[PDB]
Amino acid sequence: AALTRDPQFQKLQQWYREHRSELNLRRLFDANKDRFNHFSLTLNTNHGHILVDYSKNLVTEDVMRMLVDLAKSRGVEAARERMFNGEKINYTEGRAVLHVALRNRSNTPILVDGKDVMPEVNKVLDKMKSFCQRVRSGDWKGYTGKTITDVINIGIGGSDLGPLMVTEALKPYSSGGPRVWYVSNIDGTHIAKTLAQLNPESSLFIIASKTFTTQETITNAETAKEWFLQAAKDPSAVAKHFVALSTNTTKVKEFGIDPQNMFEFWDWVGGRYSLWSAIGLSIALHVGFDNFEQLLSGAHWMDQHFRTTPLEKNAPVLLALLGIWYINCFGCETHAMLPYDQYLHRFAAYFQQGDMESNGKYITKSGTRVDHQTGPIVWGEPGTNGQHAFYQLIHQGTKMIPCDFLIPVQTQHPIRKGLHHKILLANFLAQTEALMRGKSTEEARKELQAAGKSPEDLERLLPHKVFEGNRPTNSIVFTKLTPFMLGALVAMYEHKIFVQGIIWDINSFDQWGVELGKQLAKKIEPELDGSAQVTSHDASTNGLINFIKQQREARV
Amino acid sequence: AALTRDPQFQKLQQWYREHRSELNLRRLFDANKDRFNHFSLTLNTNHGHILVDYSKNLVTEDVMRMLVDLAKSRGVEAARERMFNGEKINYTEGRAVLHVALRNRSNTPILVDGKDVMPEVNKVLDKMKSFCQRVRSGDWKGYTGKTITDVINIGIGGSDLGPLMVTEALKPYSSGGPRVWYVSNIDGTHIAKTLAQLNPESSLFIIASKTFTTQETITNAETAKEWFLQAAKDPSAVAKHFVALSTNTTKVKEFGIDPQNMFEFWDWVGGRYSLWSAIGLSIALHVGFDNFEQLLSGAHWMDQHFRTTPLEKNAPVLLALLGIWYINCFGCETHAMLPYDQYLHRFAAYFQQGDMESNGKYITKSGTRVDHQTGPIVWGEPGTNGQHAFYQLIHQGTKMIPCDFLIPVQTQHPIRKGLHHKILLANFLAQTEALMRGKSTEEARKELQAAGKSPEDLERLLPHKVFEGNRPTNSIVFTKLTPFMLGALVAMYEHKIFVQGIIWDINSFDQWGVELGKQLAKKIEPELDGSAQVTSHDASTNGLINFIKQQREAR
Ligand SMILES: C/C(=C/C(=O)O)C(=O)O
Ligand SMILES: C/C(=C/C(=O)O)C(=O)O
Repeated sequence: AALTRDPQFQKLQQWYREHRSELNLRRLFDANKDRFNHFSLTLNTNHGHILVDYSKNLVTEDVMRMLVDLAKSRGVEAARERMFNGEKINYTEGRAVLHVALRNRSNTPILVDGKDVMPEVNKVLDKMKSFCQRVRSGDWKGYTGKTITDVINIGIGGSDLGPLMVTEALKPYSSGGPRVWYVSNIDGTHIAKTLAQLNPESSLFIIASKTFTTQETITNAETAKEWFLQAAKDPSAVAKHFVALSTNTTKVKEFGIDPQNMFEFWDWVGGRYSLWSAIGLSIALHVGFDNFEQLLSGAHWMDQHFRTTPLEKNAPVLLALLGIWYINCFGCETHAMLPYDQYLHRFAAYFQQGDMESNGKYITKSGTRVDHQTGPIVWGEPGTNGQHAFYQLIHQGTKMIPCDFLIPVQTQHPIRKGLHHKILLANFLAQTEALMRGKSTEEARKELQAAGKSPEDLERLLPHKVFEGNRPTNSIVFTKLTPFMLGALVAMYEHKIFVQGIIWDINSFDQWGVELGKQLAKKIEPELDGSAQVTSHDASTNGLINFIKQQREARV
Repeated sequence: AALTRDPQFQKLQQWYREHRSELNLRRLFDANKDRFNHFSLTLNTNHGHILVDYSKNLVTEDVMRMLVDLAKSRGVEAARERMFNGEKINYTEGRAVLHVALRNRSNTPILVDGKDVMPEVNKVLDKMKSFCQRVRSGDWKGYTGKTITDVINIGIGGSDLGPLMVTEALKPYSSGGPRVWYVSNIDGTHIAKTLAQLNPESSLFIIASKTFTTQETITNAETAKEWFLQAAKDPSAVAKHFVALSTNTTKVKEFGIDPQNMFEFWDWVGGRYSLWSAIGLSIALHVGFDNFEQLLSGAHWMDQHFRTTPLEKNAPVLLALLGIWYINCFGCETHAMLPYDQYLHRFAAYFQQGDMESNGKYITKSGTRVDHQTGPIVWGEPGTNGQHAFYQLIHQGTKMIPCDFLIPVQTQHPIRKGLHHKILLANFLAQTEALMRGKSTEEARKELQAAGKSPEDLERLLPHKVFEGNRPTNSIVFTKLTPFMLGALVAMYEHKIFVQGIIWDINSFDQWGVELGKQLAKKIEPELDGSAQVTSHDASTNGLINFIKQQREAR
């Protein structure tokens, strides 16, 4: 593959093999009291600062130099320009990749097929703004003359995870907005338990799907429309309670949605990069279009940072390169994202798609099979909860796990004169300090003796109380989790993912891996009808189906 | 380490190095149409069936025999009996391990220090039953005479994840129960946004903590109590709105809760094994004590299955051994848990603690450092959602990821004459089939030809459409997700975790790895007050603190 043949990558791998056992964080910090200043970036967005402290990583100045040289050798800057200039860098599908245009507040022209896309981008934004003002003010009325109290987004994957994550993260900014609900699973309990809590007269359904053919979403949509029409009866009332977010006007029309109720986006908006488009309507209804615009503006700021900053001081580039170091030299399978913020509780789940569906790939641009690792498994839970669930393994298991710890300095809820947030910050700081420093046999022994342990209780317990440490982390600290700041943070990780894919020579913007499961499900669906045994598959699929048919009738 | 020296383990590794390439699922199924029968288990619990289909794994009959021989050599059965008989198998803390006693419906004596624990277990269970009856019926009144409409569990980790996951999973059984809320994070957002939706006069707070000293929980509990007393003003009203679930009577009383309002458990109940104890009180309040007893009864059924079934057909043993194979021979770092059930959306998060905190260890019983892998990173999201988020990487990334796919045959919400559940079942089946079979270059070339692609376009796209497959899965199908069935399934995984830990020679039941972070946070807390710069830690900790202090005033 490209990367394995690259001379700067080989230089990196060789340095790693020779100097690996020289990378100990305790000794690195004891030896260089300027390590924080040299291995961190402080960004002023003018709407909050962002400190990206990457100094608790297993790197030296030489390692960072070699990584930046790898980015240059792999052509990261030229690929970036291709994206921003509207070239068809999604080469398997022959499409541009222009989520950056969706938030291009500067309205600099971006040409696709020789045509500036920004007028169309701004036309839809204007339509979203109008619609949100009317719904939130109460001017948009239901079929019995009532204001909308509940907005229900029906969509899955990229049509769900983004808006859900953002409305959870920005819940303090939703005063005066309708309640927002997210229905995504085809599993009928999802729509069933939602609809049981809603009044058809004051519920607005948003049907979100790029192609508008996804079975889960269309089936949920028909179930909601049947439920609505059982109450309203009048088919003309659907135009007051159903809108669609999509690129497929025909399928939206055939589903029965008023064409004036379609909020359009384009084929160069990837689903996992789509919350910035019409797909974000549920965000703008919930927290208002002004806050949605702030969210776009934060992403736009980080877009310009990525575009204008020399690589050695460029935040998404450095984050991407530290990942390459741990993925392709240290061999770490996973990457944990640990926001110390309850409002960010769906942030890790969002970048499970954003990261893993982008870079969970194995074919390069030349059609060649990679001979190296690509994207990691992303996971995580908010702090401090994770400390009492799985940090045991991070501290004392047998896995190397690069971790990003994130926290806002200022809380949305400064209760008890800031006591809760002070403890939260103390734990945020302590855990990365603990992961780095550990605790030696000698230090553990002195503690046990001071505690009063007998020589026999001490010797039995001692080895279990040792922390080997040397476990690397990023600490990402920002002034406050505002709409703007969330936009900048999400964009920062979007460009991290971009840079890694360019280095790996893969396509971060296609997803051919979802097709096989969809084909096979289409063939099994009809076979579940009737009680006849199935013999048309492998023995396991047959046996599972036939067990399902046996127990479908059992009375528990 | 014990495992590395084990002759059966070394035999496993040798076979792996020599016959790895024989393990292709497409060929194995084509060569043995009885593969499903040979590598699956059916369990009749009398309250539903459980099909544990492990045939889509990279195993042969020889591999399973070698794996079962490993469990024999490592003494799994003798360790099991030590657990069930009340011996102090949590050897670093000198404690028994008796979550199986909490659900011992047979009331067979289980002795700790020569004294039966079941009379006390059943005394607490009886107290839980009476309390749930009084709260749920409205006979227990708040300080202004209203019935309780909201129960708020305040706790973290083991005192949070289990009860939350079970009340989410059993929501259909909660008619007639109060709403339940879970406050766990110290982050003031969590308690603040909960309290804003509640009325002190009809809210019952459950302060859940084994030691009753966990800082997040005691801080949250004091904040809730201050909020409550701002409305009630009368300290005597606390006795009507605050109860404690704990082992520490002294600290519960110092917090100001009536001893009569304390539901006790015992030191041999691990936090991540504690939903079966008084810690489960919010479950019983929400779905009723009868449904809580069914939950316990299902775990009890699985306990007996684990105890009496030969290893070669013993569900948790087989799941454990399969994981050993992927962890210690193939080197897989993670284990994905994928319930095709929206009600189970917190199931994977629960076993993040249950698995990772139990087996995320590196010191053996003999005090020696392991020289092999131990517990995996557990993760997952409900299907079908995950298909549209990260399955791309499972199908076409560069990682080998063992997955457990779970689903109930019968849905709690058979809307549209079962259409939604039919589609869900079809995806559940299709995804493991796709993971196993993949799609070859020739198979994908044919699809592209039929799609009308130019020869140039076809050749460009073809390798991107290939699925290498041979990706193993477990499929766990059960009749219906009832309280009983949930208990059986959770107990199954508890015993899987037990077996793996014994094989690794680690202590599944301590958690010394949480102490360091607690110590260092205690040191940092008072340094955060004031605008004075901190320079007493490493340069990063100092720089982070000083940035926090700088940005604390920014507007
Ligand atoms: C998951 C999904 C895919 C697509 O339509 O492209 C959707 O938005 O429905
Ligand atoms: C996480 C925890 C630990 C303990 O109290 O032992 C708790 O239940 O509060």
